[PDB]
Parts: sequence; structure tokens; C-alpha cells
Amino acid sequence: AEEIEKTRRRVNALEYMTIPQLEETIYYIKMKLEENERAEVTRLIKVKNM
Amino acid sequence: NPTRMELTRLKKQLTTATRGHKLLKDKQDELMRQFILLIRKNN
Amino acid sequence: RRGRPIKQKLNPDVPMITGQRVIDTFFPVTKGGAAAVPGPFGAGKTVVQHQIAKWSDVDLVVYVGCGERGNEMTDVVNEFPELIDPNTGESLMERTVLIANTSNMPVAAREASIYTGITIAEYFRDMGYDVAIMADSTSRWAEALREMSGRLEEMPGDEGYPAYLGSRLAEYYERSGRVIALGSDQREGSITAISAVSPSGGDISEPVTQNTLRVVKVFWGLDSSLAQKRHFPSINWIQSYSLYSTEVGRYMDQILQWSDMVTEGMRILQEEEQLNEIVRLVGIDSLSDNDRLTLEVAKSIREDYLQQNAFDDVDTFTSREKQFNMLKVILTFGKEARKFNEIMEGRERISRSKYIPLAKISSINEEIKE
Amino acid sequence: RRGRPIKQKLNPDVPMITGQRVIDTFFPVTKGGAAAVPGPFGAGKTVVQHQIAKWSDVDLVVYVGCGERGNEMTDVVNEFPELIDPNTGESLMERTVLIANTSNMPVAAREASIYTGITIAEYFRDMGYDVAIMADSTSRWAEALREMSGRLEEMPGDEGYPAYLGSRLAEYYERSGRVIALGSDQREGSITAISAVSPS
Amino acid sequence: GMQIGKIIKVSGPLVMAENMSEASIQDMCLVGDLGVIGEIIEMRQDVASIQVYEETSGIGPGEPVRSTGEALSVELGPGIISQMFDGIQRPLDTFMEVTQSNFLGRGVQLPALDHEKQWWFEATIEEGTEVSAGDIIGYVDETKIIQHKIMVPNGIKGTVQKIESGSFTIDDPICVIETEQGLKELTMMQKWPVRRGRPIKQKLNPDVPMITGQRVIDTFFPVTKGGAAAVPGPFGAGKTVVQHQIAKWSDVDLVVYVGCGERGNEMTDVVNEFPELIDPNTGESLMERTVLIANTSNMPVAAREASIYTGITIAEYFRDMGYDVAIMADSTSRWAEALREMSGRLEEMPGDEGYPAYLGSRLAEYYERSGRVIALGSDQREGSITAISAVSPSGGDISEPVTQNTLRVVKVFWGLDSSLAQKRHFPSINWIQSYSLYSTEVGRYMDQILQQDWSDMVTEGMRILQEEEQLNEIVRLVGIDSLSDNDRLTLEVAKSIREDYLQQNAFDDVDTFTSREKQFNMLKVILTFGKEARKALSLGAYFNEIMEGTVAVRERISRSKYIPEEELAKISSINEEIKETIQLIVSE
Amino acid sequence: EYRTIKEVVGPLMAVEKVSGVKYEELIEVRMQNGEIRRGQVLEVQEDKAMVQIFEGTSGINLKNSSVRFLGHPLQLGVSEDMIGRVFDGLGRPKDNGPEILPEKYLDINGEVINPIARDYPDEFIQTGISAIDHLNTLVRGQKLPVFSGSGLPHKELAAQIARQATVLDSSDDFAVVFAAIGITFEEAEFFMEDFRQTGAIDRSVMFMNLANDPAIERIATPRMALTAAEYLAYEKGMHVLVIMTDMTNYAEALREISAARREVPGRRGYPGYLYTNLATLFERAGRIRGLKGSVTQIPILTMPEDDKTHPIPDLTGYITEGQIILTRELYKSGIQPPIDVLPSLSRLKDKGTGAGKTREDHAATMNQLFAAYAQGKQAKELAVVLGESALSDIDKIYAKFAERFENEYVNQGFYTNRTITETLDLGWELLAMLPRTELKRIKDDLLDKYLP
Amino acid sequence: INGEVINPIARDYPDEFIQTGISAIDHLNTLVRGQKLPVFSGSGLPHKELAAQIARQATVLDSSDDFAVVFAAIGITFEEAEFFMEDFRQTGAIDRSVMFMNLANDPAIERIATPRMALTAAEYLAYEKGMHVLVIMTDMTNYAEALREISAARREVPGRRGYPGYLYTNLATLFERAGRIRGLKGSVTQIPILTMPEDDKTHPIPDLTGYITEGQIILTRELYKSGIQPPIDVLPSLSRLKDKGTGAGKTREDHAATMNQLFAAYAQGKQAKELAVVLGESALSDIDKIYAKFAERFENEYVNQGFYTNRTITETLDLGWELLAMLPRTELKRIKDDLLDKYLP
Repeated sequence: AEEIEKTRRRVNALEYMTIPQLEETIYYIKMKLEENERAEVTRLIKVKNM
Repeated sequence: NPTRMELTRLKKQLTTATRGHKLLKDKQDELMRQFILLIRKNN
Repeated sequence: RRGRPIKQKLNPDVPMITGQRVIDTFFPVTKGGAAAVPGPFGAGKTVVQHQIAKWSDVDLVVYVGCGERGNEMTDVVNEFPELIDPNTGESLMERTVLIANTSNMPVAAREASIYTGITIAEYFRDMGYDVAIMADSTSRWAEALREMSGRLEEMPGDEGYPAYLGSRLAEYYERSGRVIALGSDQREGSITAISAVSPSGGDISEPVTQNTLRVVKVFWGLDSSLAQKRHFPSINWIQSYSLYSTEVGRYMDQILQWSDMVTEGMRILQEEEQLNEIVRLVGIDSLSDNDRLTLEVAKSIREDYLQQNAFDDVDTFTSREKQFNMLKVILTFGKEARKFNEIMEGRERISRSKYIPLAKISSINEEIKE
Repeated sequence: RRGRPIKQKLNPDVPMITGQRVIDTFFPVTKGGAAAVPGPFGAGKTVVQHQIAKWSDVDLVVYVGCGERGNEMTDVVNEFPELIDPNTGESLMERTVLIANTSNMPVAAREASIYTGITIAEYFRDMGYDVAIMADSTSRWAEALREMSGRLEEMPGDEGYPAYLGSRLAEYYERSGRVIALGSDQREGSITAISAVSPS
Repeated sequence: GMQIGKIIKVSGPLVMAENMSEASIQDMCLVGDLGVIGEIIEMRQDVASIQVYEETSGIGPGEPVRSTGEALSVELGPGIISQMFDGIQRPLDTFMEVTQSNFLGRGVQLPALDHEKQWWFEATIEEGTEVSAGDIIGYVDETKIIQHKIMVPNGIKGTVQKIESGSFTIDDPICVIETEQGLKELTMMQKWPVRRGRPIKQKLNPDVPMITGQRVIDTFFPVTKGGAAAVPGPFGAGKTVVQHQIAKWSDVDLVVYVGCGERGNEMTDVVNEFPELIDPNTGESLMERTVLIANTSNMPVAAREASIYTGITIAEYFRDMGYDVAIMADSTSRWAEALREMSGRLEEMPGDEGYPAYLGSRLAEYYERSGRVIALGSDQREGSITAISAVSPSGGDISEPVTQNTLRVVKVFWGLDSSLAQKRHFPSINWIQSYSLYSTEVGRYMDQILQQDWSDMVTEGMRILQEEEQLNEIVRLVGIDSLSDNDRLTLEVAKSIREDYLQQNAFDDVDTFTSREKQFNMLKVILTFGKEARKALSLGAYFNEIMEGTVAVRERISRSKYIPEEELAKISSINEEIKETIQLIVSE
Repeated sequence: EYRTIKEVVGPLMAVEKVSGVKYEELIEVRMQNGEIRRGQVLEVQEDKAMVQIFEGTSGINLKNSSVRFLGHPLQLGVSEDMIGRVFDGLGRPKDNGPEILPEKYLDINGEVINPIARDYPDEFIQTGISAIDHLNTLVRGQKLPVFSGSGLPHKELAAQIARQATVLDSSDDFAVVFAAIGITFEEAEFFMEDFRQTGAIDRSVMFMNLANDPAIERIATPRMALTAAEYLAYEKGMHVLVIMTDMTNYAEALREISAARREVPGRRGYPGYLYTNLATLFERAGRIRGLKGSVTQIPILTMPEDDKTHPIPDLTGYITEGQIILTRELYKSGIQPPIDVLPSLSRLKDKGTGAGKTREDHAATMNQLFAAYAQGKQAKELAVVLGESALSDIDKIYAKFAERFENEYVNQGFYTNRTITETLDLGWELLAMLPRTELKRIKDDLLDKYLP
Repeated sequence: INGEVINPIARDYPDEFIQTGISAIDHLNTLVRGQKLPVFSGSGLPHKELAAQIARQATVLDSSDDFAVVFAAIGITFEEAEFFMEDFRQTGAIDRSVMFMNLANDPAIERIATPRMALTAAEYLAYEKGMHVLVIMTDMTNYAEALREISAARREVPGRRGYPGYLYTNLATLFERAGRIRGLKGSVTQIPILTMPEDDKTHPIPDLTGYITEGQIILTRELYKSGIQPPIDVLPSLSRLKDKGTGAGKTREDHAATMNQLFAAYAQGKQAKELAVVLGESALSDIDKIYAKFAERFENEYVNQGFYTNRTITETLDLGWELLAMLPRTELKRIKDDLLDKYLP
């Protein structure tokens, strides 16, 4: 019973904390990268015209 | 912080963590079955 | 801006003795080699370079303070004359040249300090001397290129750096190296380049670090995580590399009568890393005795060998032989223990090997086995 | 566009009574203080702002509908007349000035509505009154500046907002505060700013 | 005839030329003395800005620019069948013969069709007949299989004045029409701009199911005549075998194959294997009714972008005759890469992942050109173009722009799966991930034409497959020995569907094609066994008893796929043996 | 008429030597081959005008082409004869019907309702869908969108509302304006077939824009529809229900046109002005003081990646008065329509419910059903995480409640129309499962009268 | 030096097996005569040693005709150029070779010209002189960086991730200068080598190259840090023409089957190693303990052959069978009992 509970806690830590934290961070990075690359090409086109 | 190296690494940790979750859940289930047999003998 | 001409470029195959364990053992540099040290701020950027400057077995050291803090230049001129080579009796300042263009000095002069330094080093190289040139930091040089590029309204490359950035760095590092100098004597000389890089936040994907690593051969990645827990020098042993490892290994095997032990040491470190990828996202719960032993050997490599205090009178430098004996002891314990709670409760002598002035280290092997 | 002159600003150290338990207890705003109310869509931003308009112990409310729903402006004009103080018999409409430039009205006018509001607030502050200014929503004001910055072909800053977004907003809020007003009287007056933000 | 331009600027791939004021936007031009392929992108006064699609090394100011007077077009007429072109309709066979080289030299320009070959034109309309676009004035027996119908071109309307049978080249006037603008002459060839869809009278719903003969497709994921399907093409999942089966077995008249911009060595495979495909009806080569576009990655960006457009314009041409055409593109990921390159070259504002902001629209423009139509002309004939398109994303992930914009406008998705190929399941189409939006309509058609509840059986077949997924996870965890008799049975029926139905050997003489009638009978017996055995379970019989008692009849089900088309009764009579065998089991 | 085209670059054209040209003025280009292409003035400066051609500029020869400036912006010729007729994105007849004679022509941008003249949305529209009529009530003058996703049955729900929607106790003065934006041929045919088969066509105006139509036409489409709606509502006194799908295709077209003018991209690549632009469509909904008639809007959109924070659903949500959410979970359970009432909301619902609008028991039961359902689903999720042995009975009762609620109440079928009376009665049947002691959101007088 | 594009119908299909002497290539990711098969490496990975080894050991079985090697060095350091030249001289391979050496400190326009010089030489030897030519080029990334430099000099606005939009055309024009030609005796086989920026395969350079070339050989840091030489990771590696150069006549009949089997057992063994770390050695079955040991030996003895070890196809296939011999008959499913009874020790 003790081993069951210790196994359960590790499962729930992964399920409700570790994995979602990784999911949310991946989403964030992915978005931020995307934004900066659009801003970068926008500026390049401006510098192009200069 | 939001670099492409972090992205690829975190994507790897997610795959690993997902597999570890499945493995530990199976272990818990296997322990549960064996417990069922013992706990009935205990009763 | 013109490289001083030579007769012939040669292969740099003699390893430099820096006396810093992690470097000389796992990520070595040769006389004529080029090494980059990219690190976040507060990684011990400075102390690492000072250590190399003071302990390397070169004839002359050209130190270039490029766009950095003035107080660090002041420290060098105060400390260097006080560092006496006992086999010689004269100070390290008597074999040093200093070039200083601080962070608040005119921008354009950062580029000049870099080229001024390398040319002076080539001059001494041409005499048949082994020279080490310290560029700290190359990033401030690159930002001077970027500011000027911006002012010329050139099309910038990544992060605003000019499209010719890769090429500039290449032109600098191609001036380093082992050569046969011009002259009837055909004297042999060399320039070893040690360059600090300062990627923002420690993101090594930035163009300065990345273009640098395509032309240098040694990568000493400083790590903020190591620095925060006071692991110094904070060199990331998984990220770092040396393209001279193979050749230096051959040389060391011959001199000492080692390659296998360095390979085995790195393999343990790599294994600990892969194990820790799991322990972080699962826990140390279900570890076998074998895996627990691996983690203990790796712990020993990290704490007893990699960690090294530049401010300790003894620990500040470790000779080739002392290095050999220390790695031997560490690996021996691992090998014998491999042959868990039982063994661990029955290693302090190993932890303090770094403070031994040689028979007191070698004798540990017999205490381990018994 | 120019803040009305005063003698000097004073520390806003008197908590305002909104009668909203969560606010007065844990997150109180002082008279002359400023509160941002940022939230996602449909989180009851209009109910909150109405409650503060309706219950705060101020002499006058300036309510600015900046780039928002037509119906919410209509709702204010319909409801405010009906909210009667039982003691004095005055309606909330009889102590309110509201300024309205809905989401589909001229874009530039969103900026205009902001400054029209705060200037009327300063006016009644000068008389020695406590005034509340509700701006709903300042996000639409910023969008209007971003649209104009584009037309002007400016270098854009963070997220396309002009580089001077910071300072324009800072100027706005620094016009709020508790003051000693001009006049030999040295009378005291305040502007309390409640601003909705609508972050994407 | 139109004014020749003079180059004023060469800068990388960009050329500017003055004296271009009589040329038009999107005109194709020959740039320099060399005369390399270019296109007019901009015009300021008389100065045209030109994108050059071939190496601009060696070109300079002074040199001439000649416009071709039209945007990128195709020649359409006798001599187009069995030819292999690049994206811009350069005749690859002719290039070898004429230039006597293995290479496509910059500056070499050759006509797409053969303007010298004699054809027998057979007149089928007599003089004095009122005609307009689409009306058939005659035919040429062009290949061993396909009859090429000579139609009145678009923009011609009037009375036939002179026409007769005879031998002509595609340049000879075979007809005289008295139009409103006066007497005009017709030849056997017409031109058409690839970017503009060939016009129709009415677009119709594609509600006729295609017979591919491939069981997983026709039954569970059907495409209709005029429909479209997207197919991801991971390596080693046997995409080409599936494509070849579809090309030779499907009941269309003509196949148009488009290689968009493929790896050099992969293109060569297709160029080799496709002519070696044999037409099941005639025993001739498939090329006898195929037009093939072959682009390698080093073809000009113009040809790689035009690839699918060139192909569908040709398909539309054959469609206008009243034919059913399949247009098969592989890979549209590589076509889109040409668009992404063009976006960058034009210094545009980029859309997602650097693709042009118009990517969605261009894909929609392509797929909406496929379909079932009533062609123009007083016949009111129906034609169709069915589109089968390969996608091959960087990461194999669907969510990327190319596959995503495609799936917004196509109604069928065949998810080829490399894991299924590694488990020796062929064709490798994932029955869970795949879908067809035509299933419900096809189902009504089938129930009517077969006079059976075919749709009820298809859904029941899928339901067992869906439930199998759930049961497999339990087997992996708990164990096969821990399942109920009902569940053990369901797994067997799902295994039978997978093995005896889904799995299909393209290289077996009988298994390579399954007729619509045969498919019914096969799925009927597989489901009948499930029905009868489950009825046996609820009567008190045991799972193991049913299995051990029905060894002979289950093997008959397994061999159903090899039953000849002439002996469909040998499948249908399995039904009686099922009922009889299980009856004895329930007894004994 | 000018033969002075000076530049063509892509879809853009610059015309010189002109006079009296205005911003947004509609233009007509006569090509050298007699082909006619229309456009819009994007920008006007001294003697130059920058214009964009709807169809694009391919094949246009500059020197031999000419430009007519029409003197007015994009217009819709309106008539009451539009009911029962089908038009394209630009208001051109698409049904080959008889010739259509405009009473007047209207700027498709409309004019803004004076906030002082605006009347708050009021009174009930019966959609026939229980999940909407009871819990997320549609009010006349409301803008109430449907958030779906690809693969979800929003096309069936849209067509269902279009034929089922009605006003009670008011005969022959309700109409539907249906705008299809950037949809494929086949999906367009679905709507066409459905309207004609059910007879919904006789009370509808339809504007059909296809995925392969010009992107400028795709963005003109909802403006054509709304101009027609305002005419029928405010000038003819009708209650008009405007349904538009798919708003996601609209926004994509907007990004396409934006990027073509090389405007600086905003959040997620969409124009900086996406909010403002959407508002100029959705704010046309409402009522006017002293006028009979109303415009009610139901924009339909697919959330990319089912991400509710994506610009399209997010800024829409900031503009509309609520949202109806379709879910993958409920759709895979066969619930038709798969409406999740937990994240769904109608903000104006109080103005269309209660005595004499629906029925006196409307508000109370709604609150009770919603609150019991939330608790029911919570107990179901508790059985998943901790087992069935974790639940008290009543927890078990609430769990069973949520099952019936989804299977019998929310699930009603795509061809099934429920009167508000049928909806409310059915609500009481579900509430009867619970102990009366648990119906704590409803006062005693209502419980005694209605509880079966 | 620009070349002319090969008529797509005039190219012939790759037929002949090329023995590189490297098990992880010849067996699992076979190089075929006329293929374009690149190596994806990284900064501080030993692609230098592997390039030298491939050039050194590459041969076609029988033929009499030997391999002429064209070696282009693009933007590399002197130290590396000297290594290559010294290895070619010290082994006598230079007598078979033509070398074009471009250095890091050479102009960007020289770096751009280098691959084109090399390939022009190769097509002359191959298609005009009838020779069989192996072309090896490192580092392609340096070529790409040179493009950006010239592109910026003409003030062109970049495409994806800072590279020219016409990068595709540019790289495709290079890599498709290869293969057999119908009617001609000679051939060009291409092995481009590139380092992946930040070890990212989605980067424009490796991403576009993959779209052009018939597969890729992947070197990894994890394998190198473990001392595996060459550090080839077979799981993400692929050769798309492999089924065309293998089997009876070409290599041996048991080529295909052993490859599939080794691949599957390797993946299975890696899973087993991970299982032991997650759940303990308790959770491993007796079969599982073997797979774990299989994957260990596979990396250490099969993949890890050393940069100066030249394995014949026979030796390689034999070693595969000795490792597959660890497994019971029951596990070797992808191998028919016919050939399992002929070769299994």
C-alpha cells in the first residue's frame, strides 16, 4: 500500500505538474520566436528602403 | 530563455516525461492487481 | 590589419600546460591552438583568463582588454609584477604586454585593440617564441562592428551584426597558429588565442559565439548553473569540447607512459547526464546499485577533480603528473567498487588530493583496494 | 493635452470606499490613487466598473467609453438615471460626465476621448472635489496610437506600439492624484483613476 | 512583332529592361542574347522589372528582351498524350532528339507539341451548323486508347462554312467559321493560360464513387469522381505502389501525373516505372492515356510553381471533352516550396513559416478547379477531374501550413503510416486517422446501386475497428487471457477485417483488384461470422469452442480475396457454411 | 476617363494626371482587350492615385489600358425583392433570376448608430435549440457568435438556426440574411440545397462567397450582407437575423490583403487593426429607439488549433455579447449540437426571458440546471481521478443528472425544433431527478407550481 | 562553372553498391553509385575524420575501374585543410584525387565559387572522360554563409531565418549535378557535408538539403561523448536509394533482412535501457535484459568501429549476425526461417 501511494504521487506530479509545465513553456517559446522573426523581417524591409 | 536550443531540448524532455508517466502508471496498475490478491487473503 | 608574413603554417600538436585540471585533461589546447570561452556574466569570466595567463608555459602573453571594465586592467598591472617564477626570479609582467580600451572609451578603438594585440603577438612569434593572446571580450568588438554597420546603414545580419561578421572573426583566428617564421634559421613559433565571448543571457546561439565556434577548435562553455552553486571553473563538461583531444591524448600517453582514462572519465560524465535527464522527471526512487555507483563516481569526478580554486595556494595549479595520479585514484575507486550502501558506509583522502603538495596521492590506490 | 496646474501633489493616503468587500479589504485604492483592471474577455469588467461608479464616495464620476461596445454606453445612460441616492434623492447621472467613442466610431477619436475626460476631471478637482475617472478601455486607445504610428511610418516598438507608448500612459496617470489646488484657498482635491485594460 | 526591349540592369536574378511598353504584366520573356526564361513582374513607364528563372551570369545591359506576348500557357491538341514535359511544357523527348544533348541548355526554346506530324482528322459536323465553344467538329484517333476530340475554341461563335476530313498538321486550317467578326480559321490546336481555369457551364456535386479496386479506399475512405484526396508520403510506406494502383485501376479515362520538384534520382524512378505500368483493359502501356510532368529540384522555380497548374489546365482540356481525368501531384509540399522561394524573391510580406500570405488562396484556386462539371457546348456533356495529391511535410506533422490549407478544401485524407508498413500491413493506410467526407453520400449511392444495406455494414465494420483499438490497449496491459468471450471475438473479427479485407497484395494476379460486387460479398461473410458467433455466445457456447470448430470456414474467409471474378458464388456460399458450422457447434 | 496608368507593381497600380479623386473611391479599368476590371483607391496624392484591382493585374498592358473613376465607394443596390434571392460577394445575382431593380444604392460601410439613438437589445428570438433558448438566450439586436473548430458540425447548426429561428406573436416580419465567406463549392452547395429543400429560401437573402473568389470580395461579403440587413430591418421594419460563416476565412483574407499592401503585421500576423475591423461588422447589430425592426448577428468561426486565445476568437469575444462553444468531447459523444454550456454565455439573455417573453419559470430553472450540471460533471470527473467509491450517493445522483442533461436536453438533433415551452418543460423533468431540498436556486412558489 | 541542368529523363537509376567500409553506412544506410547522400554534423563533431575515412575507403566491388575523388574544402581552417591534404598524401589517395581547397580567411566570393569549380571538374571527368567520380564537400554551411554576405552586399532582404529566398535553387543546382546518365559510362556520386547550426535539423540549411538529397547520415553529440566512432545514429539516418544497391549479386541475400532486424532490436534495446532506469532492473524480463545488452554491444562494437577500420560488407553482415545471435529464434521475426537457418550462429 505504501509503494502504491508513492508510485501514485510520482504519477500525479508528472500528470498535473511536470508535463503541463513543459507543454506551456514549449507553447510560449514557440510563439515568442515566431513574433520576433516577423518583427525582424519587418525592420529589414525598412532598412532595405533606407 | 526562448531559444531554439531550449525548444528542441524541452520537446525532448516532454517525450521522455510522457513515456515515464505511462511506465509508472503501468507499474501502479501491476502493483494494484497483486495487492488485490494479497488484501483478500488478509481479509 | 595585415598578418605578419611567415614561411609555413604548421600543425599545433604540442599541448599547452595550463595547470587547470578540466582544461588540460578533457578540453586541452595546443601551442598554436585557438580556444573560445563563452559564458554569461558572473561566471568567473576574468579569473579563468588570469589563471591561463599566469600558469601557461608560453614565452610571452599579450593581454587585450577589449571594451571591458577598467578596474580589471588595473588589477592585472598590480598582480602580474607580484607573480614570481621561482625558476627564473622575474615576474609575469616581465613577459606580458597590455592593450586597454575600456567600455567607455571610444567605440571604434575596440577593433583597433584586437588588431594591435595580434600584430604584437605575431612580432614575437617571428622571433621563435610561443605566445598567448588574450582577447577579452570579443563580443564588445563585434558590437563595435554592429554599431558602425548601423551607422553605415548596411543590411544587418543576425541580431544587427554585419553580414561580414563570420569572415572578420575568421581573419583574426587564422592569424593565430604554429608556424615556421621567415628567415634562414627557419625558427619555429606559435600564437595560442584565448578569447572570451559574452552571449546575452548565456544563449550560445547568438551570432558571435556561433561564428566563432566554426573557426576555433576548442570550446570552454562556462555555465551559470555551475557558477551559482560555486562550482569553479564553471565549465560545462557536456557542452564543452576540444578538437585537439585526440592528438593531445596521443602525446600524453607517450609522455606519461591516459587516453583511455580521459575517454572513460567523459563517458561517466555523459552517463550521469543521461541518468539525470530521467531523475529530474521521475525521481531518484528506483535506481539500481550500478546506476547509484555511476552517480557516485561522477560525483567524485565533479567535486574532487573538476572543481578547482584559483585562490588556493596549492590548488591554483596542478602538474601533469599530479593530474594523472588524481584521475587514477578516482577511477580506481569506481572500478573496485564496481567489482552499494554496504560499500559507501565503509574517499575523504580522494576529496583532498587536490591540496597535496606525490606519494600521498598514489598510496590511496592501495587503501581503496584493501 | 496639457494637465491643468495645481500647487502640489499630495500622498493619496485615504482609502476610497467602493463597498466591494474584496477591494476595500485586500486590494484598496486610495483617493488620488490609480487602479488598473486588466482582464480577459467576458470576466465582468463592466459590472466591476459600474459598481465602483455606483458606490464610491466621490463627488463626481467621469466615465469614458473608449473604443468599446455601443450598447454598454447605452446601458449607462439608461441605468444611471435610475440609480437614486436614498438620502439626497440625486441620481448617479446627476453626478456623472460620460464621454463615448465606441469601437466602430472614428479610431483617432479614442485618444481624444481619453484626454477630454481627464481634463474635465481636473476641472472639477480644481474646485476641491474628489473625482473618479473610469477609462474603459485604455487598450483601444493604444491601438489607435499604433494605427497612427503606422500611417506616419514610425519605427515601431514593442508589439508594434509606438516607442512612446510608455510615456504617453505615464503622462496620463501622473495627471491623477490628490492635490492642493490653485487658489489662495489651498483647497484639496483628487482624481482617482480606474482603468480597464484588455490584454490579448 | 511587339517592341524588343533593352536591358538596363542585371542584379542577381533581377533584370530591368526599357522599351517594354507594349508588353504586359505576367508576360513570359526571353532575356538577353541568350534568351533565358523570365517573367515581367512590374512595369514603371516603359521599364519592365523581370524575374529571371535561369542563371543570370553572363548577361548585361544593352542586350535584348523579347516578350512572348502572353502569360505562361499550354499548347493543347493532338500530340500531347504520352508526352513528358517539365513544368512549363518543355518537351523532354524532343529536347534529347533535337539538341542532341543530355542537357536543357539556357536559351534553347522548342515548341511543346509536334507541329510537323500528320494526323487524320475525321469531320463529324457538316457545314452550315451553328457552333460555339465546346462543340465537337471532329476527332483524331491520337493514341492506341484515347480519341482526341477537336472542339470549337473559347471565344469562337458562329456558323461552320467549310470543313472536311483529311490529313493535317496541328498548324493547318481544318475549318472555316463565319463569326460576327467575319470568317475565321480553326486548326487542331488551341492555346490556354495555365493560371486561368478553362470555363464550364455548370459545376456539379461529385457524388459518383470512384472505383479504385483498393478495398480500404473504396469501402472505408472513398473518393468521388470530381473529389480530391490528400496523401502524406513518409518514406518506406509504399506511396508509389498505392499511386500506381490508383493510376491503372481507377475508372478514369486519362491520368495526368505531375512531379512538382522532386529529388533527381526519385524523379528518374517515376520516369522509368510509369511507362512500365500496364493498362488493365487493353494490355497497352498506361502512357497511352497519360500526360506526365517531370520536374527535378533544379528545374527553374517557374516550372516548379507552374507544375500543378500546367497539369490541371491539361486535365481541364480533356475534361471538356467529356472525359473523367485523375490528376496526381507528388509532391505538393515541393510545389509550395517554389511559392515560398518566389515570396522571398519578390520581397513580399511573409505569411506563416515564410510561405506567402496568399498560400491558402493558391491552394484553393487549384483544388476548386478539379471537380464534376457540365462542359460548354450544346451536348451538355459531363466531365470530371479527380485530384490525388501527395503532401510530404518536414516533420511528418500535419499541422504545417501546406497540409493544413489543403485539408481545408479537400474532402478525403488517406493517412499512409510507416509503422503499418513495418508491421507488413499493405496498403499502409491508417484506418483510424484517415477520413472521407464522401462516405455518407457514397453510402446512399451504394445502397441504391447494390440494393443492399452496404452503408450499415461499412459503419459496423468501422465500429469493430474502433473498438479494437480500445481492446488492444487492455491486452497489452492486462493480458489476452483476461478478456471476456465477447471481447475475444471482437478482436478476431477486427483481425479478420485487417487481414482478410484491408490487407491487399498489389502484385497478386487476383488480389490486385477487387470489384465493387466482390467487395460486398467479402465484407458480408466477415461480418456474418461475427454476427453468428456472437449469437452463439448468447446461446451458451464458448469462444474457444467456436474458434476450434470453425477452422475450415475461417480459412475460407481468409482466401476470399483470391476468389476469381467469375466465381463470386464461392465467397457468397461461405455464408451458408458459417451458419451451418456454428449451428453444429451450438448443438455438439 | 484617363489613359495615364504610370505604374503597376503586383496587385497595385498608380494612376497619374487625375483630378478630383477621393480616398476609397471605386474605379473601373478598361484593359487593352476590352476586359473590365474594378478596383478601389487606396491612397490619393496631388495628381496620383494608388489603386488596387479586385481581380489582380495579370495580363494588363499599361499604355493601352484606361481608368474611369466612378465617384462613389462600394455600393449595394437594395430592394425588398432581395428576399428569396442569391447573390455573390459583390451583390451580383448568382441564381440567374430576373432583373433586380434597386430602390436606392447604399455605401456598404453603413453609418454609425448614434449611441443616444441606440436601443438596448430586447425581446426573445426562438432558435428552437434548447441549449441556446434556455441557457444562452438569443435576444433581438444581440451579437451572439458560435465558436467551433474544423471538423465540428457548425455548418449543420448554422443551417438549422437559419430555418428554425422565429419571433413569437408577430407574423410575417422576420427574415434571415446568410453570408457565406470563403467557403468551398461543395459547402456552398450544402447551404443552397438545404435552404431550397426546407423552404428557408423564401424568407432569406443569401450572399455566397467562395474560397477561390478574390480576397477583396471575400472581405466585402459581410458588408454587403449587413447593408442589406439594415435596409430590411430599419427601412422595412423587419427583424433580421444575420448569420455569417466562416469568420476565420474572413480574417485570413484580411491578412492576405493586408500583407499585399505590405502593412506591418500585428499579433500572430493579423493586421494591427483586426479588432477595429471586426468591430465595424459586429457593431452593426442592435436596435434603434423609435424604429420597429432589428439586426441580430450570429458570426460563426472556427478556432485555429481550438485555441480560444487566437486573435480571431479572442478579439471576437471582446466584441460580441457572449459566445456559443462547440466541443470535441461532446461531438465525439454524438451530442447534436455539441454545445458546451459551461464555457458558453449570452450576456443579454435577461432582456428576452421571463413572463410574457418566454415563461415565468425561465430564469430560475436556467440557474438551477446550469448549477446542477456543473456539479454533475464535477462528480463525473471525481469518479475518473479517485474511483466510483470516492462519491457520496448524491454525488452519484448529480453524475447521473449530467448524463441525461447531455443526452436528452443538449442533444436534440439538427433537424429538431423545440418550442420554448418544450424546452422549459423538459428542464423540469431533469430537475425532478434531484431532491427538492437540493433545488436551492429556485423559490418555493415556482417549485410548487411547476415541478412534476 | 555553373553547369547545365540534366534532362530529367536522361538520368539513369543508381544501381551499384558502394562499399564505404563503414558498417553503419553500407548496411543500414547504403550509398549507391549516383546518389546524393549528405552527412549532417555539427560544430565539434568529427565529420572531418569521417570524411577522410569515406574518401579513403570508398570502393565499388569488382569493376576494375577505380574511384576518382573530387574533394572540395569550403571555408575551413588551415589546420583542417592540412589534415585532409596530409591524409590524402600519406595514404596515396591523392593519386586518385583532385582537391579544391578554400579556407576560412578566403573571400566570400571564393567560397561561393569553390563547389562550382569542383563539380565542373567532376562532370568533366565523369561525363566526358567516362570516370566514376566521388564528390565530397565540407562544409556546405560555410557556402551558405557566404551567400548571405554577398546577398547583403546587394541589399537583398533575407528569406527564412536570414538566408536568401533563392537558397533552394542555389543548393539544388549544386546537388543535382550528379548521378548516372543514360548512354554514358561514367557517374557522379555526391556526399555533401554540413554542420547544423545549434544542432537543429529544421534549420534552412539541413532542411532544404534534405528536400534535395536522397536521405542523410546523422552524427550525434551523445554518441561522440560516449566515445562511439563514428558517432552515426542509425535511427534518424536514412538512405532513400538503399534497396537498389543491396541483395544477391549486389551484396548478399541476407542484407535487407538483417538490416530491418538490427534496426528493430536496437530500438527495442534502447527502450529496455530506459525501462530499467524508470522502473528498476526488477521490471525487466529475461528477454528484456538481452535487448538492453544488445543495444549496448551494438553501439560499442558494431557502430563504434574506429575512424581507421575498413570493414568489408561480408565482415559487417557477419558481425550483425553475431549480435543478432544474442536473441532467441523467437525474437528474430523479420527474418524468414529459410535464411535464419542458413546464417544464424
